[PDB]
Amino acid sequence: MTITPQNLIALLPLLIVGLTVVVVMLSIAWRRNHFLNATLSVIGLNAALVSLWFVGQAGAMDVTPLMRVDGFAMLYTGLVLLASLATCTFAYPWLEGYNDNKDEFYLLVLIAALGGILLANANHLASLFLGIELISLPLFGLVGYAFRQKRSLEASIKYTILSAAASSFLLFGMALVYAQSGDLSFVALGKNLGDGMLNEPLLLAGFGLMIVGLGFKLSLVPFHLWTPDVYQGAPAPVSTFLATASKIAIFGVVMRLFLYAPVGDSEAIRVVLAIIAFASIIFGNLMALSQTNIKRLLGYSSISHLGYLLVALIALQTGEMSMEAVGVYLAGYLFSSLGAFGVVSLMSSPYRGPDADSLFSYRGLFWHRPILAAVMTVMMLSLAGIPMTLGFIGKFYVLAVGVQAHLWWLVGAVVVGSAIGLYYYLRVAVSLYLHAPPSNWQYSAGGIVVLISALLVLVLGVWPQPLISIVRLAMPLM
Amino acid sequence: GHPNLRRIMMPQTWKGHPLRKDYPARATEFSPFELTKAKQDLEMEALTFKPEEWGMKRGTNEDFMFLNLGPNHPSAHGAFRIVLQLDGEEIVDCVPDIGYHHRGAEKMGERQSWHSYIPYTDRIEYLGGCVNEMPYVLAVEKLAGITVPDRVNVIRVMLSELFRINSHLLYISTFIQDVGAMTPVFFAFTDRQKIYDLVEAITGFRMHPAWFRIGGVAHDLPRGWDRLLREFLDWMPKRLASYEKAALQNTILKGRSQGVAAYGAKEALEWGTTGAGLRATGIDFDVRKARPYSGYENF
Amino acid sequence: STEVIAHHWAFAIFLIVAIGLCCLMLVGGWFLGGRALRLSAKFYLVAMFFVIFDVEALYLFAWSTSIRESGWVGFVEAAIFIFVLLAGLVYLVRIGALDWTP
Amino acid sequence: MIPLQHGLILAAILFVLGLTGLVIRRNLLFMLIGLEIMINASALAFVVAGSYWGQTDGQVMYILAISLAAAEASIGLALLLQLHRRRQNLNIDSVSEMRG
Amino acid sequence: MEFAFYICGLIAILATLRVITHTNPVHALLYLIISLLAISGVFFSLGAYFAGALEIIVYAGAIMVLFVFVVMMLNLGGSEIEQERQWLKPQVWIGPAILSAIMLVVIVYAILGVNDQGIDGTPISAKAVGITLFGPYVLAVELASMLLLAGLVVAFHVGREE
Amino acid sequence: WISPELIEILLTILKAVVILLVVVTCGAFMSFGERRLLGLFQNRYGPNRVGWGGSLQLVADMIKMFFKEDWIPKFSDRVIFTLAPMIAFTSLLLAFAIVPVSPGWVVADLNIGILFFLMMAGLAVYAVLFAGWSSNNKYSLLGAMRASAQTLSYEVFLGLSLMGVVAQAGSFNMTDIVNSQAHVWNVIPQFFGFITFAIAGVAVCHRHPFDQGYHIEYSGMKFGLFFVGEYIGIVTISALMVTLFFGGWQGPLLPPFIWFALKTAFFMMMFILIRASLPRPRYDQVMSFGWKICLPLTLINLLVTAAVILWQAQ
Ligand SMILES: CCCCCCCCCCCCCCCCCC(=O)OC[C@H](COP(=O)(O)OCCN)OC(=O)CCCCCCCCCCCCCCCCC
Ligand SMILES: CCCCCCCCCCCCCCCCCC(=O)OC[C@H](COP(=O)(O)OCCN)OC(=O)CCCCCCCCCCCCCCCCC
Ligand SMILES: CCCCCCCCCCCCCCCCCC(=O)OC[C@H](COP(=O)(O)OCCN)OC(=O)CCCCCCCCCCCCCCCCC
Ligand SMILES: CCCCCCCCCCCCCCCCCCCC
Ligand SMILES: CCCCCCCCCCCCCCCCCCCC
Repeated sequence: MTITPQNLIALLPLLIVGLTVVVVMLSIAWRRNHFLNATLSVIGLNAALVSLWFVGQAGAMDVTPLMRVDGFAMLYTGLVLLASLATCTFAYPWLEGYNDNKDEFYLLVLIAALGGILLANANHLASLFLGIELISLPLFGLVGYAFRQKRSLEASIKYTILSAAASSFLLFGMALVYAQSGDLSFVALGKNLGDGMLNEPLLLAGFGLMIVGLGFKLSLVPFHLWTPDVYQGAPAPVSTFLATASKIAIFGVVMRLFLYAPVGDSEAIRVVLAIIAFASIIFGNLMALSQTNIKRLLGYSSISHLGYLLVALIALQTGEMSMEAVGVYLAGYLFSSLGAFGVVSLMSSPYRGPDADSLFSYRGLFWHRPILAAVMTVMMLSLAGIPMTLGFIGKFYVLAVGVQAHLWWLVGAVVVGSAIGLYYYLRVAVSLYLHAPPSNWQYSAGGIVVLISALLVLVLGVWPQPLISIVRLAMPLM
Repeated sequence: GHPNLRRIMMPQTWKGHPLRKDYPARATEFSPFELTKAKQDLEMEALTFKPEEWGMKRGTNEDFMFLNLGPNHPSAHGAFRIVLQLDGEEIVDCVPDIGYHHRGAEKMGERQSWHSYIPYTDRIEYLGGCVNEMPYVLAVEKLAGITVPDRVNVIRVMLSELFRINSHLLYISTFIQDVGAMTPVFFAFTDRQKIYDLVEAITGFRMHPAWFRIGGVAHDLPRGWDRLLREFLDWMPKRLASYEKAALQNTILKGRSQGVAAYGAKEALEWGTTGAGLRATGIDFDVRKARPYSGYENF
Repeated sequence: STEVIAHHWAFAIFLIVAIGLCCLMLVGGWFLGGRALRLSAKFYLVAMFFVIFDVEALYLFAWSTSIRESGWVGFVEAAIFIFVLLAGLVYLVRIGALDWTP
Repeated sequence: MIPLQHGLILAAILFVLGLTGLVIRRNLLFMLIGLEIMINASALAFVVAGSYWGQTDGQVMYILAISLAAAEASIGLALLLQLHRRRQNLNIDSVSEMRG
Repeated sequence: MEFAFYICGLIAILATLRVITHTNPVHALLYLIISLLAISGVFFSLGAYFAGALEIIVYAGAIMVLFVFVVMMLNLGGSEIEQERQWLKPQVWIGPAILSAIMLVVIVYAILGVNDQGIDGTPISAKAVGITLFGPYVLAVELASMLLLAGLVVAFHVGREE
Repeated sequence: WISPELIEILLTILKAVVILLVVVTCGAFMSFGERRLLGLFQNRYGPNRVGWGGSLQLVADMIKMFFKEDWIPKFSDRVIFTLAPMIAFTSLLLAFAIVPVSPGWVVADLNIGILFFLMMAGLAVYAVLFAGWSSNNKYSLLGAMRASAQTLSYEVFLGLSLMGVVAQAGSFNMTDIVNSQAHVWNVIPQFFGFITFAIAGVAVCHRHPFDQGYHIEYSGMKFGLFFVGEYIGIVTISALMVTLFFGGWQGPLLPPFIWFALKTAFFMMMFILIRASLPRPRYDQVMSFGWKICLPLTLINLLVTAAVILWQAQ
């Protein structure tokens, strides 16, 4: 299928971010300017975000034998672009203290955002694979951006080796799936089977291998051991991007794949995913009980929240609001992780050399940074499922989705994990107010971003109807 | 107060000082034992190299490597070593290891007569020949109180200029070959063969004529020297222009040669640099004009 | 077809005879006759640039054999491909990544 | 006349051999080599699957696979060179600074 | 046709097995290049001519060249590697080999239960691959160029000397 | 055993064997002819006493190099040291293996063609790499890093230089390439492709002016293998250039082999003229010319060729 002008105007964020990458590269080649390159990056990302409105005017259609644009793509493209914009905003004050070159950071962030947009628009195995690697390789660059520091280099090595292994697993799984089916389209993965032989062994094994790869990419047990080390070693804006944008894009393409593939209805895959979600919730909540580091604790938090997301994922073929629940939860989790990691980055900015520690020391943050401490405790209560927060609305959606499909083991897992998360989140939020013994508008912009995220979480926890209406308006193609 | 006063002509494991009067000039008996042990130090010289022996400091930071070019170079300028302190491809410190061509010419001058030393004066700069013979016989004639006639002066000037052209042609050819163009050296060695034909006709030899004498020259000019000189003078300029257009106006040779190892008048003055380099620094100092000799004022 | 199996036999004979001829001359050379620094990262950068531009070259290899069938749309797509490749090359040149002597 | 199952078995054998080399080898270089073997085996499986169905999809996915493999090999070798420059060894078990 | 496939598959299996159990990095890379040549022979026996051409042009002609470049740059003389023999002790390799063998039998059991009419081996030319590449796969080509650019930028940023 | 199929198979096998023998003797006699032509360029004679006109000098060299003492260094890897001349010979030999010398006279009518030439050159870089590593000498190691960096920096655009002829022919086959030159030879439209392929083929053959030592540790038959592989590679590049840019065997009056051999021998003579005339550029300008100039030239040439082809296709 060829590309029409309607297909071109439906391709607007991809083309805009790619043109931004080219323009930023030509600006770096002209003259190394940190402010100009960061401004070009954020202007390109904002241009993609506002060209999403023209894409919505263009309607929902299939643009490629690979891509499909609908409200699903709109919502996940918007989430990825917001995460990338926040990552650049947090990254500038951190990069102000960087002695080495700073302009490659925004190039990598733009390319990773392009991969996220491709994953949002993906309707093919090739597009899913290419979006996964287009997210992964800039994350290889960003995690080990401060390669002089031992922690960042170690996290980069671990992430690169494990993601190469998971990409090999995922590609072998796609190869087995393609050998079984014969077409790489999402809708055709199982159309050649009928009258009750959907559980073909080669198709199931291939889908299990891509389940292994994506469970690495979504920090799911037992492919979760990289998460605290990579989250801790990487720079804090990189931790922000890796927590929000990569997870959101990969879970969106997993949503689309499991919705469109007829083999997603098979019971063995659903039982395996139920076991994975149960173990992910329990392990990611239990392993953060005694963490004195905020980054590892937030990594185990990411593991538990992706377990809740997978719990909402299992009832996709039974319930009707499961993808709506996933959208609401992902918006709330985006805002929660954005606020938390933004406070972490603003405390960790500027970069004070590679030989000096990047220790958080969150105890008594209110007595010198009251607004950031208020934002941090608001996001800590939001991540716990405590009411008048958007995370509570997402948790309520997950609970209703689990109640509809009689997945009571997963619901009990959610309750127990919520109790353990309550313990450690409240420990952090109350350690903020104990007793322990900037000067530019980019830092003010980052503080404004985290304050706006906290106010958005509070307002959409008190009044969640506009977000629910927006997510319901993002209706994909049946 | 010398920074490093080591032996420069003899090896470091040499006993005695050769230019002293009590040192025997003639060769000692050869021993394969000395050669074999010296092969052992040649073997462990790369392993047991200490930069403090050569005056270098802070050797092996550990960002510097030591490079030895010699002892045998693939060129006609002789055999010698240079040890380089390197950061990647950048030279930071280097001292040349010389003395591999020491022949004891001064000590030989103390054991040859005033007449029998002239062939040894030939082999000081072996591309020079009569150019090397001239200052020795001039100084001996100063000792003897000899004022040579005019024909002797013009004959010596002729042979010195012929050998100067020979040496300059070989130098330009070797520089072009070192740049990378291996073609013009054949034609310029044919030109050197023309010069050698004239020199063979006059002095009876090619490279070391031994023809200048105290008070004159060994023979009169052979009958027919002007014919060979006229053919050589007609032959030279077209070949010179051909070599110029072939290599010395080439842009690759210019890029390889321009701006490489440049120094000014102060550096040439403080280091005793003479000849082409000193005049290239803008200082007009030639002995044939400032302190004229051998009747060079009449040319 | 007889021609195709004959051509396959001819190619197999060419490969076998060439390899065996070089092996035989190595054996003959071994048989006859009696007896008696730290490398910089610029090499890695050059080889990595070769690898990346060789993969983009393989994409252009795939495109070049089907230019007529792809039409002007394929020309436009390859134009954006080559423009991105040239932007990357200009980026590499302008930052001194391809300059050996600093 | 070649069965598809035999090509898939060959690809699986190469994949588990590369994974075994990735696990049992403490060197980072041999880990990268095993990763290269695994991604090449996945590309081989895609080529066999594409050639069984008579489609160019297998070769296109192989082209994407080797683009990723080349880029990943470049990335891992850059990280290996950084590790060898700043630590003078390639021990992957010794680089374990953060844990728990 | 099938003879070349089986012989090249056995050669690739043996070469990769010698790769994973070797101590010399250059010998391991040479056996890896031999396995790549054998896998390209497997590609050519299956009719995927472009796959084998890009296997020896790029995989055995660029990536392995980069690996040999890095190995000879490091001057790996087996310091604390050649003198350890750690992977050859059974207490180290019995576990992972048993695990990989178990996964191999699971994947083989999955493979043996699929419909298989065999591979006809009709040669799929590079012309059709280039038609599909710049036809239904335009965005794949452009974003793969983007991915190669990203890998180039990251490897330049990491592998600098300063 | 009398059957036309077996007769045709044996005839094609004999044709391939004849092509290979003519190629190896042409490479050796071209080393001798390089010596003779350097003598001709440098106003001298060269070897003209061993036999009639010096034609037996090659036999003397072969006998000496066969009966020299074969040497492998004591502290060196035997397999890699033995394997480097194998690659340096056979890689560019099988690069020749696709060249069509006449209608009905070809070794392999492959569907990949100059793609297979690219595979063979990418294999051929391993000869320099292996000779540098197996010598156990850091000087030869650094020289091999430099030589391999040069060959990579020019193989990065060798194939893209050939892509203009690929685009105009519309196929990877060499017979289709020489059939598409029935009216205008490819040197006229693909002139930039012609000069870039000339530079790339000169550079990947380790010849003047793109060379340098990693040859110092080899002697006897291994050095002779490297030498004859270099000259066989020059023959290979010359014949590929003839079949890609000058119509190959196509000519008005003479038989096709006469035209092909005349064009090939002219390009060998041009190789010797290039060696005799041009000086040695430095490393930085050589790599800068390889990367900054030739590769964008090949990209722009491919774009212009595509635009011209699609404009001419009504
Ligand atoms: C079958 C295949 C083979 C076919 C055989 C026939 C064709 C042979 C082709 C040989 C090509 C050789 C290419 C040599 C390129 C050298 C580039 C280089 O490094 O040039 C450096 C030099 C100086 O550059 P710069 O940086 O300015 O240095 C000044 C610093 N003070 O830069 C300069 O001096 C500027 C000029 C650079 C070189 C331009 C290209 C010249 C190519 C050689 C002449 C060819 C003429 C035609 C031959 C017949 C063709 C049919
Ligand atoms: C003999 C015992 C072992 C001796 C030592 C090892 C020697 C090398 C063994 C492997 C390579 C040769 C294998 C045998 C090939 C013989 C030719 C053949 O089978 O051709 C069939 C087919 C021809 O093409 P097609 O059109 O499919 O023909 C169908 C017939 N109507 O062919 C094809 O379609 C493709 C043919 C294969 C691809 C080309 C050749 C690849 C060679 C890879 C070598 C890898 C390195 C080996 C190293 C060994 C030593 C360590
Ligand atoms: C020191 C020795 C190391 C090992 C060297 C190699 C060992 C094996 C030697 C014996 C090989 C026997 C012959 C194999 C088959 C040859 C014919 C063939 O491959 O035919 C298949 C195909 C035909 O193509 P075509 O005619 O267009 O098809 C249309 C309809 N069939 O044509 C093709 O697919 C052509 C493409 C494949 C050609 C492969 C050629 C050899 C490749 C390996 C070179 C190794 C170089 C030395 C080592 C490098 C460093 C490791
Ligand atoms: C329930 C959702 C969240 C509502 C807001 C929770 C509080 C946010 C932070 C507001 C500022 C807190 C200031 C506390 C000061 C304590 C001083 C103690 C002195 C002994
Ligand atoms: C440098 C030239 C290399 C040539 C290699 C191939 C040699 C093959 C010999 C074929 C001979 C017959 C050619 C066809 C017959 C028509 C021409 C007859 C007179 C030559």
